[PDB]
Amino acid sequence: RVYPVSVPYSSVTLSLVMP
Amino acid sequence: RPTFYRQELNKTIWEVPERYQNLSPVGSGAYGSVCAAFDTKTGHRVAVKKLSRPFQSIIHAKRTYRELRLLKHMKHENVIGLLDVFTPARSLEEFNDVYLVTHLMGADLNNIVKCQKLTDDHVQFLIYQILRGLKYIHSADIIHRDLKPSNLAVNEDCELKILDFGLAYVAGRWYRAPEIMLNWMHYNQTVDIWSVGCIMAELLTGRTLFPGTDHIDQLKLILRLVGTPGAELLKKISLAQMPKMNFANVFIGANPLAVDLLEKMLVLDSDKRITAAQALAHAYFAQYHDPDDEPVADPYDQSFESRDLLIDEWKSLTYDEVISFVPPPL
Ligand SMILES: Nc1nccc(-c2c(-c3ccc(F)cc3)ncn2C2CCNCC2)n1
Repeated sequence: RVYPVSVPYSSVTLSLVMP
Repeated sequence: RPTFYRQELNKTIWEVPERYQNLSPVGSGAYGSVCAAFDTKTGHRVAVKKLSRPFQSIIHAKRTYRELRLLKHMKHENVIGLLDVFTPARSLEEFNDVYLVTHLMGADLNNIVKCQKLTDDHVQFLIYQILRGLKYIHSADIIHRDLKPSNLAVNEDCELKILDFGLAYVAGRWYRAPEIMLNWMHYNQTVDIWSVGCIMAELLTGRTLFPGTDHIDQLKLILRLVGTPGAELLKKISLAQMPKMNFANVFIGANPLAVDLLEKMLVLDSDKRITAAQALAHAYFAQYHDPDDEPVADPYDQSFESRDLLIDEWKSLTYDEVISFVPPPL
């Protein structure tokens, strides 16, 4: 099986949403 | 000695200094349960863990001494540290319960991936932070050995902290190095890097990489991707002879720089896996890679580990640690 990335790689500060 | 107050939560009583306020349960932690609280001395939200029956069982006294020893030694941005440790007891003769407190983190990576996708920038930074922790932890001769997404605490600002290291069910099987699951050799530190591999791949994709259904299936899924054991291999301790996948072919649409690391971390022979300190310098982390900001821990004494003492001495050893606690610079 192959597993592709959630968001395909593209070739400026990070954050997440809290539950 | 500060004034305490009592209050029952999930049907047990908590005795805490007045400074911690609005205590609220946030789930389970290692050998206890933890509350989010507001610290009226400092203004920060804190997580408070009260450990379960710390000096009941023999393991428990050992398990309780062990955690407090590790938590008093760990001083690192990606490694949970102690803001405070207290007990309601005013001398050793009444010493019975122990509370640990740390900066409150909002989520763990299990909750994150279960509600969002993640960019290569996200996994770049997240993975980066884990191996900075791991470099620090490994450098004190401590192995996590149960590294898994629920052991990684994260903030709204993408900041990550390792917890529950050096303390070691169904979920945890997925991230265990094979030699440990099936007792193949004496485990070295790279056991955690295998878990790191599994986690990074699952952060990229959103799906557990090796969701083995039992001990036997796990290996089958393991060997299905990484290939059969090479030359040595069996010379380090009967099924289909599968070949090793070219990782580029599996993780489609990934940064090729990221898959090269995955390739280096998910190597079957422990001797061949990349190390945390090694993995840090690689180019996927070149954006965050800064050799001048990737520190090592001070030496840490684990002599008590081989020691067989009585629970009352283990209890006195912990109480000694509780008493001697020096809070960090406010
Ligand atoms: N929200 C949060 N923030 C920091 C830590 C914890 C925490 C602790 C822990 C360890 C030491 C300490 F001093 C205080 C708490 N143990 C498990 N967990 C989380 C594990 C994932 N969800 C439940 C709580 N939880």
